Amino acid sequence: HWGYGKHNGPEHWHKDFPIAKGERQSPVDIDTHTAKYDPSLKPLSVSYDQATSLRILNNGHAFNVEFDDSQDKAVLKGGPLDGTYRLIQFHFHWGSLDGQGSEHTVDKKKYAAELHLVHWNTKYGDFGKAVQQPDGLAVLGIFLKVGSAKPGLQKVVDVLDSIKTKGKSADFTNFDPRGLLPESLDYWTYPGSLTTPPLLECVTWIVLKEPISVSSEQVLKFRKLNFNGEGEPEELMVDNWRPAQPLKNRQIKASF
Ligand SMILES: [Zn+2]
Repeated sequence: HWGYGKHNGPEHWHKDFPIAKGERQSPVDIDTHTAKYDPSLKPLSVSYDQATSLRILNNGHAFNVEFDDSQDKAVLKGGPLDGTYRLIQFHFHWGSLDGQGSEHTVDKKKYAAELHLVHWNTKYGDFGKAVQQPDGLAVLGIFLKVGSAKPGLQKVVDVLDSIKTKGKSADFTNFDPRGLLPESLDYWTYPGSLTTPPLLECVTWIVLKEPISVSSEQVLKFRKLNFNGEGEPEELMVDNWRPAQPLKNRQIKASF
């Protein structure tokens, strides 16, 4: 029964998920003056040309676009990663207002939203096993600012009417996640966690330096979703972000 409200939100999560207070929790503030350039990091390899989207679901926390991860169709490798990580889903975190919504911050700056492309280490055979390993996941984080429309996001925005409430899903085939990427693959990377319960410390975070621009109308449509199920009182799905967690004993490395 975790959520983002006064009574079940991030300040409460540690009671059911004591790892909430652990040594590698996400997200974090990225202090751009403290992050060290690591000239030994490889270019990120994003290979999404055979990505097969299945469906889009409102899970009462965000909406997830799910992919067929039964072969190496859409993979992330290189950068800080050893081996091959398979895309399983993406989702976003967003605000009630354009001045908040992102989970990661950059020199304490909050973006309007953050996209998370979730990938799992193929050496662990399935997603559920991967989340129990310290190198099990690679999450590609992309900031969203409000400006010009992102044409490659509009197919997502258009289906949100059909999944307004918790538990609603829709067919979402032939969606090309390449249309969500900025021009530059320059990134920061650090070891961290899932930013929602169960907050497992299984994530290599790769956060892109260059945000994508979306329109105010595109972000407004995210804000019209519901955390509640059909027939329950309307709670708008806004402010579904975890605030920045203590960096503790961690170095953020820059690719640039
Ligand atoms: Zn996320």
